[PDB]
Amino acid sequence: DEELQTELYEIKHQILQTMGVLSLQGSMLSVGDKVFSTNGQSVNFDTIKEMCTRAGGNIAVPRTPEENEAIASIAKKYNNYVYLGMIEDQTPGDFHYLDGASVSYTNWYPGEPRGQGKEKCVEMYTDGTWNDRGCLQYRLAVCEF
Amino acid sequence: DEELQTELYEIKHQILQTMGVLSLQGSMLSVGDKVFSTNGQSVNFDTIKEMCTRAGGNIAVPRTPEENEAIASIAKKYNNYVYLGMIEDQTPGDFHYLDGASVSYTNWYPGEPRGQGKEKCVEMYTDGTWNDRGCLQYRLAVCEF
Amino acid sequence: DEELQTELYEIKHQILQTMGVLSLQGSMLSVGDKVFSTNGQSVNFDTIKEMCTRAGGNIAVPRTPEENEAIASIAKKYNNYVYLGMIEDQTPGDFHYLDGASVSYTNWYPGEPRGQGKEKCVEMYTDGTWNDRGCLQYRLAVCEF
Ligand SMILES: OC[C@H]1O[C@H](O)[C@@H](O)[C@@H](O)[C@@H]1O
Ligand SMILES: OC[C@H]1O[C@H](O)[C@@H](O)[C@@H](O)[C@@H]1O
Ligand SMILES: OC[C@H]1O[C@H](O)[C@@H](O)[C@@H](O)[C@@H]1O
Ligand SMILES: [Ca+2]
Ligand SMILES: [Ca+2]
Ligand SMILES: [Ca+2]
Ligand code: NA
Ligand code: NA
Ligand code: NA
Repeated sequence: DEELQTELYEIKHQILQTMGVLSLQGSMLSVGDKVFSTNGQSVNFDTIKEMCTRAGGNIAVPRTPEENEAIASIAKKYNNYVYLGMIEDQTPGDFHYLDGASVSYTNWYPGEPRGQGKEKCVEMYTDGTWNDRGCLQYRLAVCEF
Repeated sequence: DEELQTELYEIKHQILQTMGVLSLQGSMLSVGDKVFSTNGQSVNFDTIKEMCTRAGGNIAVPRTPEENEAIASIAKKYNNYVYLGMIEDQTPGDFHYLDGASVSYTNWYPGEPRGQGKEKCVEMYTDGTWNDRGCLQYRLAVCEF
Repeated sequence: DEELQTELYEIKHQILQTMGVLSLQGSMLSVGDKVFSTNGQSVNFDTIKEMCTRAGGNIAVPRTPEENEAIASIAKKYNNYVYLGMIEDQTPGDFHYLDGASVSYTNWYPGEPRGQGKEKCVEMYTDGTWNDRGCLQYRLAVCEF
């Protein structure tokens, strides 16, 4: 319908406005079709997953250098490491996304991972590099939508 | 159209993202299809209605236990009673929503209401129970959209 | 489709909810189909344009008295002048929007503009009136979407 087109125009405009306000005020970061945001809290891995899922999203995980840089900027902004959305396989050294798929893009800090299976989780340093670590530390909660 | 379907997908995704960010940061609470939010201000009944209507919403009113609990959490978060969207009928003891319909769900604190017609408004204690009270007190402004 | 209509209803409702929350909390101001918002930062003209464009919007510019009043309220809220989206033509005294079109609506403070071509930018005083000024001062960044 000619009216359907105009209705969609207004809808898209309003979305742009709301997303623009959130972006301008630093409430969220947009990279491609992914949106990253934090509540500023520092809690453990399980708690982060819960906070994100409750908000309708998921604990963040970078799959491209650009996405990695975005999360890194948030970690730097709050000066704290960030737990990423991935866990170690049965075979130490190998990690998978929470959906089970094997991790593709990686940005390990030189020498990592080397937890020998004792560090199932992955944290991001403020410079963007990763380190396998235990899952009970308090880390900045960053979600992706 | 095949293009209409994809366009709608993106629109729905963006809405999820914006709602997710607002939710994650505690800017609003979602219960079913209703959204509750506050500006943190404590003013009287008439002022609250104005603030909500100006924002495109209405002074909040719970119609289910779950909705009641949501508003109660906000009242507890700011440690202040909340005026609800309802007023006393001509017949003391009977209350109606601002649209005129008789109140169905209620959660009166034991013994309430007992203002004998001198307390036309309804405030929510931080534990979620209600009390009929005058409309000139300063209460947390909670709106529903 | 009957389903397309219902899907659109929900979409429009959600947008109203998100816009309502942003409005209630003072994150943005809505005037007609235009949305104004600020990140609270005070920087020069070029920096403001960049901040706005990066957020998906543009440095604000009022085209009606109502739009002017909205921006003025933000300037007053933060107690700081606001750079507007317009620059002086080659012919001193004449200004155009950043798209090149000649400025229509104006609200110059009595006597302005009188920079004689040395003040290419336009700033808004907290009372809403304008003054042509250099573009290197630090002014409140207000964007429109
Ligand atoms: O605290 C654990 C942490 O300590 C150091 O940073 C390194 O040995 C890391 O590989 C290890 O994960
Ligand atoms: O301040 C008025 C308020 O006082 C007490 O809380 C009770 O008597 C309530 O029923 C009444 O509404
Ligand atoms: O600082 C420059 C500024 O000074 C005064 O406010 C007036 O002369 C203005 O016209 C001029 O733009
Ligand atoms: Ca390690
Ligand atoms: Ca009472
Ligand atoms: Ca001047
Ligand atoms: Na390990
Ligand atoms: Na009463
Ligand atoms: Na000039």
